[PDB]
Amino acid sequence: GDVEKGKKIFVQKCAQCHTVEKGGKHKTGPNLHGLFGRKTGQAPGFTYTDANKNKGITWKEETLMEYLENPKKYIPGTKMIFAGIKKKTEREDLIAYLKKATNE
Ligand code: HEC
Repeated sequence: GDVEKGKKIFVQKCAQCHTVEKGGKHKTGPNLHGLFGRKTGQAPGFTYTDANKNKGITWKEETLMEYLENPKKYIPGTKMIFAGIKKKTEREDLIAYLKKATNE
C-alpha cells in the first residue's frame, strides 16, 4: 500500500488516540510500536479491556484489514471508539504506513 497516503489517514483518524514511535506515550489508546506479529493486548503498560486482552489473534496484514473495517465487530466490547474505514485501499495504505512506522 501507499505509505504517504497511509500516514495521512493515521494523522487524521488515529494519532488523536495512538502513538507509534518506540517507547512513545500511551494516550487514550496503547502505543502501537511492535504491533506486527504480536498478540492482541501486549503493549507494555497499557490497561486493556478483557475483550481486547483475550481476542487471541496475531496482529498482521490479514487481521488488521478485517479489524479496521469495523473494530467493534472484530472485538466486541472494545473501548476503542472508531466506526471503521470502508475502503479496502485506504485500509491497505494505512496498514502499509503502520508496518513502516511501528517498526522504526
Ligand atoms: C486509526 C484507524 C486507528 C488505528 C489504526 C488503531 N486505532 Fe485504536 N484503540 C483505542 C483504545 C482505547 C484501544 C484499546 C481497546 C481496548 O482495550 O479494548 C485501542 C486499540 C487499538 C489496537 C489494538 C492494540 C493491541 O495491542 O491489541 C489497534 C491495532 C488500534 N487501536 C489501531 C483508542 C483509539 C481511538 C480513541 C478515540 C481511536 C480514534 C483510535 N483508537 C483509532 C485507531
